[PDB]
Amino acid sequence: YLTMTQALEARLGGSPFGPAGTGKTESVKALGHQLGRFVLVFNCDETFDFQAMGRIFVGLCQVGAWGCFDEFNRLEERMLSAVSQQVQCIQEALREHSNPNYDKTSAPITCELLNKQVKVSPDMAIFITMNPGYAGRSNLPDNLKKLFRSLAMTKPDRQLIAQVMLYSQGFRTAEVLANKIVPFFKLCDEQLSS
Amino acid sequence: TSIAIGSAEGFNQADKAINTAVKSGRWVMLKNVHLAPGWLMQLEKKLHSLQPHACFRLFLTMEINPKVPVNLLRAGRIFVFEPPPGVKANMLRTFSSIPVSRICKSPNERARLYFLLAWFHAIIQERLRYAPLGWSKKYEFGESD
Amino acid sequence: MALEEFLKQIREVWNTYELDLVNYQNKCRLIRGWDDLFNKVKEHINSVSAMKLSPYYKVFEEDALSWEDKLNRIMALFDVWIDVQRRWVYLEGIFTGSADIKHLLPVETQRFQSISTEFLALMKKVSKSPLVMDVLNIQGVQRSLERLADLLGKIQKALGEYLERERSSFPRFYFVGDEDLLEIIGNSKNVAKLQKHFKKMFAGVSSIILNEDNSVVLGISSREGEEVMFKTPVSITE
Amino acid sequence: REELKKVCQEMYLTYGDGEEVGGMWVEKVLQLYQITQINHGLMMVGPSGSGKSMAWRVLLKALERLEGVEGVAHIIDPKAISKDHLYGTLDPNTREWTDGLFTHVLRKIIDSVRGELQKRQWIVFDGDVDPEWVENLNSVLDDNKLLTLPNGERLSLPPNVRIMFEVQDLKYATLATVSRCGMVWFSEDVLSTDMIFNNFLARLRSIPLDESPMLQIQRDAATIMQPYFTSNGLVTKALEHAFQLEHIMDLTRLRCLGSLFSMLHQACRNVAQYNANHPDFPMQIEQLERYIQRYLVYAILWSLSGDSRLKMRAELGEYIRRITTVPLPTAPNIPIIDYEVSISGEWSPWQAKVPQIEVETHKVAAPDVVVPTLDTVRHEALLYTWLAEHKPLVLCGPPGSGKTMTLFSALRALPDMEVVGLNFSSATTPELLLKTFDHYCEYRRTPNGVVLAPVQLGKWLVLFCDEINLPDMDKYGTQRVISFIRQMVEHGGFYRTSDQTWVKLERIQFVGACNPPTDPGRKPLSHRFLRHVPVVYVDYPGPASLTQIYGTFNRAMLRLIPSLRTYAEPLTAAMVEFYTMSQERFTQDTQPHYIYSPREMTRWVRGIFEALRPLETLPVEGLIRIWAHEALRLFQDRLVEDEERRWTDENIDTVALKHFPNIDREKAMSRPILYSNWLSKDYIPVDQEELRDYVKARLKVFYEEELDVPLVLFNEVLDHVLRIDRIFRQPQGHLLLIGVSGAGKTTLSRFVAWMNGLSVYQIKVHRKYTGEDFDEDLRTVLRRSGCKNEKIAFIMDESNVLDSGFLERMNTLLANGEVPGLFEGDEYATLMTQCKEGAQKEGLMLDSHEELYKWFTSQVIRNLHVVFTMNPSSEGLKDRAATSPALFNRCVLNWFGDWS
Amino acid sequence: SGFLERMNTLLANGEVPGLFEGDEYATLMTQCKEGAQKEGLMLDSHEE
Ligand SMILES: Nc1ncnc2c1ncn2[C@@H]1O[C@H](COP(=O)(O)OP(=O)(O)OP(=O)(O)O)[C@@H](O)[C@H]1O
Ligand SMILES: Nc1ncnc2c1ncn2[C@@H]1O[C@H](COP(=O)(O)OP(=O)(O)O)[C@@H](O)[C@H]1O
Ligand SMILES: Nc1ncnc2c1ncn2[C@@H]1O[C@H](COP(=O)(O)OP(=O)(O)O)[C@@H](O)[C@H]1O
Ligand SMILES: [Mg+2]
Ligand SMILES: [Mg+2]
Repeated sequence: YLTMTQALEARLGGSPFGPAGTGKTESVKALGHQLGRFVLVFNCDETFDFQAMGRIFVGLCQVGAWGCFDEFNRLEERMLSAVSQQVQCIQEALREHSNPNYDKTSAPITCELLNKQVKVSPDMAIFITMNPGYAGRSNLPDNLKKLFRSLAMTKPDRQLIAQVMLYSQGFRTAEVLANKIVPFFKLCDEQLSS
Repeated sequence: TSIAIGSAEGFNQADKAINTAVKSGRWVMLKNVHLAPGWLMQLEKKLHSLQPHACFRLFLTMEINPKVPVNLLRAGRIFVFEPPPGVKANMLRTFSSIPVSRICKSPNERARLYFLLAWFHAIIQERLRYAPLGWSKKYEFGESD
Repeated sequence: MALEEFLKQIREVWNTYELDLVNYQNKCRLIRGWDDLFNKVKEHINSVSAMKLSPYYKVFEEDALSWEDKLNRIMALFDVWIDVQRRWVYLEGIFTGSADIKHLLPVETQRFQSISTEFLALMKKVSKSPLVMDVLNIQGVQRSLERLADLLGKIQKALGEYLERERSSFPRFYFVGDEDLLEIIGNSKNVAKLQKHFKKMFAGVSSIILNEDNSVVLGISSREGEEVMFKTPVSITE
Repeated sequence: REELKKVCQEMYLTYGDGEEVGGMWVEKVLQLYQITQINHGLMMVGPSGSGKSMAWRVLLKALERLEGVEGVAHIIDPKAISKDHLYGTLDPNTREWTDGLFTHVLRKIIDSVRGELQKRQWIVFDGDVDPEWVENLNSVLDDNKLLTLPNGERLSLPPNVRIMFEVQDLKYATLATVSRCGMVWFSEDVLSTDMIFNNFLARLRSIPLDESPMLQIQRDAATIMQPYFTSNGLVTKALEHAFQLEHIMDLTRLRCLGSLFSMLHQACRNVAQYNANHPDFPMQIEQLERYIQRYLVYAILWSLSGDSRLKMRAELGEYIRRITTVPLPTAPNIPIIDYEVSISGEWSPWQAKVPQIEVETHKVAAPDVVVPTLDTVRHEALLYTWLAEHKPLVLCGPPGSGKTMTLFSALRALPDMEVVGLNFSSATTPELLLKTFDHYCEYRRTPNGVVLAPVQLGKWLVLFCDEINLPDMDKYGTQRVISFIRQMVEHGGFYRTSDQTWVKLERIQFVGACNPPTDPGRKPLSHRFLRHVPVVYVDYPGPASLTQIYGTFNRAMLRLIPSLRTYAEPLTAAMVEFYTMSQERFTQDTQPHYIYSPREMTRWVRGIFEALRPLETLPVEGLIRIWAHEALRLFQDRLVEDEERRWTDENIDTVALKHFPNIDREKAMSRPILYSNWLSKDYIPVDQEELRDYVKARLKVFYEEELDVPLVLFNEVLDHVLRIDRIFRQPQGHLLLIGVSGAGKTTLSRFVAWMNGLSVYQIKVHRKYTGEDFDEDLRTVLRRSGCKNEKIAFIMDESNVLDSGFLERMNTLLANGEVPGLFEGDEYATLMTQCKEGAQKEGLMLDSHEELYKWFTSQVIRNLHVVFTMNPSSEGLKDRAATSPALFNRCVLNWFGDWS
Repeated sequence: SGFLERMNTLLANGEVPGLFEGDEYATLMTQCKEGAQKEGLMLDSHEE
């Protein structure tokens, strides 16, 4: 939450990264729901080309919704480089939305997307979720990596999650049950056959 | 005119920008050109047969990549951007990057803070040269941070 | 000899079965009860097959064979028909409820007017004799429905630019596909079919709350049944 | 459990509780149901033939019966189609979205036009999992339960839909996919062999093989075979021992069991045929029992060791004789595999059906003529048994061993099947099969769905794919065409991607041929594919078998010249000896094209016969000279280095002197062995200087008439033009000239074509040459050579190959003389018109499109000669050995090399 | 006189009813289709 709100205030995007199952997409969605935002989750792949991403960005800007692009590094490197332009334009529009001189009584703020002027709502944001450990995944160009603030989400606190979920579900012995069930999962991982 | 290479619209935009800037004398920059080596070859061939305006400048931002054609490398002038050689060079580059006015604001303490920041940066980045000891892995502590 | 009883009951059902027709905005008489008709056909085909497994089937083979053919000819006829009707319902609401589409897409408007004329003529013929067996016996009707469906599908692919403009009008339509957007625009009059398209446009809104006459939006509801009632209800007539 | 018991009873499956047989499988079904109740995404992971498919099918039926909710399963092979065809394509030009297979199925369920939301929908991904297609399901298997398409559309998973994966391994799936699914692990021990035997026997007793006398025969056969199909019985022990042996392909339990079950079904059919042919005396219990026991042990031998060497077959026979109580032949040293089972119920030697035939003198070394042999008759009987059941089968063996010959000889005994040849390459996709289906078959709409059936009514179409293990295997271990064939064989159909419609095959059968998977360029076939196809190993004929076949051929040949008859025995021997030495000297480890097979000796016999045909008399010297000339043309033309050719020369000398003593060495084998029919009417030896003068005069004419490029003659040029002329005179004779650029390969080819009257055709390639241009050029040359009876030399360089599609088209054209998908649409109509005009011009009564196309293919085969030129590269040659196999099987390879 | 008959039909009607037939008519239909989608008309029926 701290890193992503810092990115949002700087009008940048958020990039949680780490292995699978660490709660990156759900953390982004939870932060979006905490601010009452419409968070749209996209499962990106190599077919998310420049035009498709441009249209998605147009929809997000006009609606004012959050775009959580999971598996972002599955795009082709050329397509990532091309999309960096649209991301930069959207961030520039968002940044000029925060200036004090401009007020809502002036002309609406638009950005250049897909050779058209698209109004940018201030509520929109772009988040990318990726696992940089998979082999064969694309490497993000530096000009696109500089538009996102990254955070390593590698080790979720399973003990606290289990304790709180069991406590909220009505288990009277939730603390002991969690302290028994999380080490049990660790033992199953490190004791059974591979 | 800054254009990110990788899409067909990007190639068309680059061609149009170069065509207008060779006459108007404006600057064109193309980023991540190492992602299209064949278009780079044809770009070098196009650049050879031009007589542009005296103020025209084309910049090709790229990563050090063997797929880059050598004819383009010979045609243009190469500048290598890499970590500064030492702590002193790192701090000098940091102080060059930050504008003088931004450091010198009404609070007089700001400058010292900036200096501290620079030093801190110049430390950690240099520790990247010692891969297992300085850190556990090559983190990308860069200009964005 | 219960096989003869099965034949007589099937024949009685199919000579007393008629299509279920309802006026549609004072323009034609559309069909409901697609599920009932389909279930009837499926169970009759299954019973015919079970008879074909019977050891007394030979003496009633011919007649039974005839019936399955008829049943098949029913099922093939109304699998296309429903699609046709649906593609008409949300297209007639687009080429008549919109004024700029006539000027922007003249070829599509003319083609859809031709298809609408043929569909309405066929539907009047259906309304004259709503017996399912009578409608099946119309000469060259299956080919007519197949051609109608093909042409309607061809018109659907020609509305891409109009749908893009409509998306520009209401931004959330950017998260809705082409066919679903066509359905929304066509059935804007009958909001009862819009309820399944809200989950694609909103984070938690699954349906809207409407009054008896479906003219005022009293509020919204989620998928879990939770309701939010508006302080100032939205009027659809205005 | 009660519902499962009823469903398994009706499905001929074994049900059990706890420690009973089937208890573990029923527990697995219950665990699968529990996992369905918790997860919307499931993975049934386990070795091939572990009961996963039956588990989820029985669970679906039992749930439908128990809860009253109808269950519909959509089975998709995600790797038998492209990922674009599976998820959908966004057109780059018009930005219009076209649904894939999974996307279309999910959207149809979501719309629920026909009440799809009131049913239990199971989308089963029955195929390999790799992180390319399954990661697009990451949101589907995640708590989001959304399919997000690139066009911005989001499809929510309905609560009644389950996404299931039925896989045999997860060695390529990433952790992101494994963590999102509920795993059910079906061990191979879950499906015991006892349940497989019980299912086989139940289906035999309940289902008639005809479509009752047949049922009664099946019931008595099952009663006879019941003692052997028990735990620790004959079949289980035989399987346990056969697992210890080594086979040409990896052995799986269900491959052997399915082969054995097909054999037993054929045995029941044989008993029925015997009863039909003997209405007065039906087969009695004693005779039936003896016949069934003998046929059972025979089928065990031919199923559990039919894909191994003769040594392993002998070992299995010895072990069976050691363990079994079935009466067996009393021969001291003869292994059982040489004994068949007569319908009378007694062991009968195979050698009794191998007569010492005498081939006609005009049919020697003919493609159709098959000299009967022990291995030949055994393999023909096995292929008849497998084909008659319409079971897909695989012929594995070294190239030129006789797989195609054996298959066609067996198919001659089956008149109701028409065979279509397909030549797989490394670039083969299911598109080749789809083009063949478009040509030879027809899609028809029936009340049950779309059915693809052959145009000719009452006949079975047999798709003979010749290189099934060549197609490229993905980096995730999958061959797409092999997955497509497995889908067609197991599920009896495929998916038409034009409208995502399930198409059911009817009267379509699959036969494959392949080299052993240890050969370069050959990949091991998938186990899930192999369980449906029995594999029979066709090895090279031995020295005795080769001696028999080619002694018969040489006798029938030398009957032309009576004075030479006494040399039939040595000649053949010499042939065999030399061939063996060559096959032992030049192996594929040195050069990829160093492959010597009985095809070489067949061409040897055919060339000697073609030389001897017009001659009225000859000394032994002339026969030895022709023998040496054919040996030089067959074993030395492909050689690369000079020491290999020197070895070939000196060893031809040694072999000819050893097997033909008391002959004049110099008269018969003077070193410059040249033959030509240019200076006479017969293929007679020609002097080097007279040939040089004649070629000089012809070149002087050639410069003025066709190509004004002066040439310098030398002995190698004369030899090369003679070699080219030899192939330009043969039907379907294609050349592969390998040599340095500028060595005159193209010029000599054009010059020899000008002599032979061939019209030289070269594709005019430029910078913007595409696949469509090559297809148009192929149509032009095929129309000229097939519709207008024009002899054409199609000359092509490796520089002209701008894509692998060019090589695929050329591979098909060289191997078959026809490209199934080349002429289509208006092109096919115009081709049929021109073919009809050409056929009526040649005085043939042909009007049907099938016979017109067959005549066109025959004309192309007889008239088109393809010359292929490339540089002598090593990696390039090794790559082309797999990318276009026909280039090394249907093209005579001539190594011009550099000028010495 | 056949030349004048064909020309009379072509001048008066704009097409000759029997000029295109067999493979010629199929090729004409293919080209007419491609030309129609080239001009922005979606036609596949032979009559239209
Ligand atoms: N419970 C059972 N009782 C008897 N026979 C069974 C039972 N389960 C499966 N079989 C039979 O054994 C074989 C196993 O095939 P099945 O389709 O179940 O395997 P699978 O694990 O799904 O294989 P694959 O991954 O290759 O498709 C089939 O011939 C099937 O009819
Ligand atoms: N028993 C036999 N009788 C006659 N010819 C044989 C026999 N065995 C092998 N041959 C010869 O061996 C060659 C085998 O070639 P082919 O059947 O095409 O092998 P493959 O199917 O492996 O390509 C044939 O040309 C055939 O003449
Ligand atoms: N035997 C020869 N004598 C003289 N010139 C030759 C001879 N063979 C080839 N050439 C030269 O090679 C050229 C054509 O070579 P070509 O046959 O196309 O090479 P490739 O064998 O690579 O196809 C001609 O211009 C000719 O001058
Ligand atoms: Mg995620
Ligand atoms: Mg299975």
